[PDB]
Amino acid sequence: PFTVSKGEELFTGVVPILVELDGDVNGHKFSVSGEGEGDATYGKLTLKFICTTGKLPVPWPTLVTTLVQCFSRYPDHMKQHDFFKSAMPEGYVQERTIFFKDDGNYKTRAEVKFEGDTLVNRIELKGIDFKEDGNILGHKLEYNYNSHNVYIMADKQKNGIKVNFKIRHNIEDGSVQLADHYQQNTPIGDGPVLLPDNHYLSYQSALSKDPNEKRDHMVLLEFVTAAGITLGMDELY
Repeated sequence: PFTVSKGEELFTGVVPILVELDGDVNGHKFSVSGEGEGDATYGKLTLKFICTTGKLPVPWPTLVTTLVQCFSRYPDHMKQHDFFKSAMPEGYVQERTIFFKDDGNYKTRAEVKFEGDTLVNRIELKGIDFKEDGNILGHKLEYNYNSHNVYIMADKQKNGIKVNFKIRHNIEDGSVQLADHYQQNTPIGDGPVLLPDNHYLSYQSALSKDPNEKRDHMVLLEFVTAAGITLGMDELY
């Protein structure tokens, strides 16, 4: 240290990403691997995910939030509020509980850190109390995704952040499956991190398929921008 790059300096170009998830939902075990790249300058993520154990036992859209918030575009005036990059390269742990309304829940733990040049997201997911004939195990969700805001606040006692948001998944009959997300992030290292003022991230996501791919898979294009803090002191405009 004598470490060439630290914090936000690691994200000035395109960074390769590797995602590994091991899952168990109501005793259906599965694994997912993902590869792609992130460009934090534009808040852009491009990834392809493959279920390596056969058919995915839950709908792909239910895994989007779980499957690297480091790649969010933070405006210059908000750079001091970017907890995610400030925790790099040593990384952070992200913990979630995701409540599917009138159905089961996911509990997840992810370690996000660099291994050399590659940003790695290693996840374990446990799902319980799902209805075998409900929207999730019954595969009744559309293969699509809506835009959402994700709300971030500092948790000074844990030297981390707390995050909450609700996802609305479209059901094939025109209705909505809600998924309430509760999230906390904690740094792995003992170094200083940036603890943000209240703000949010705005997500857009597009799901597609690789026409040449026979394995069960999802192609994801996603844009993420921080917002909710304005540039005043004096009124610039």
